[PDB]
Amino acid sequence: MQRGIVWVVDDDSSIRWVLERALAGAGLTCTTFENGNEVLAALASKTPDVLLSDIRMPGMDGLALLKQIKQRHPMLPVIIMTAHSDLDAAVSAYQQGAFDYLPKPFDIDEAVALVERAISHYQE
Repeated sequence: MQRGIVWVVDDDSSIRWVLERALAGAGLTCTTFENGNEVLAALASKTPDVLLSDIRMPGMDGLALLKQIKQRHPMLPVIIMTAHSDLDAAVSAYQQGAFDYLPKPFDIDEAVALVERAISHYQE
């Protein structure tokens, strides 16, 4: 079947576009929102393939809506970039989680695709 649906969360408008642009050549459904909140506001029902989150943001902090993302849709495969101040929202990974840390560098399809397989790999 191939194809996938990655709903990642960036920081502000014009950021979700940039990605989806490099994600168009691949031909995937890389939906990106501005805030981790609004993100689960659209997935309120349940993520499609895998959720993701960057480590950038305005000022200090680093997306405090991470623990939110999970609280909504089940713990389906996800992926949070490295980050320097996210370690807090990440700590909730080893504790019954389904996503590790993504370091650099990584291509757009290299990332998206990679997940596409995970999502349908360990289902035992």
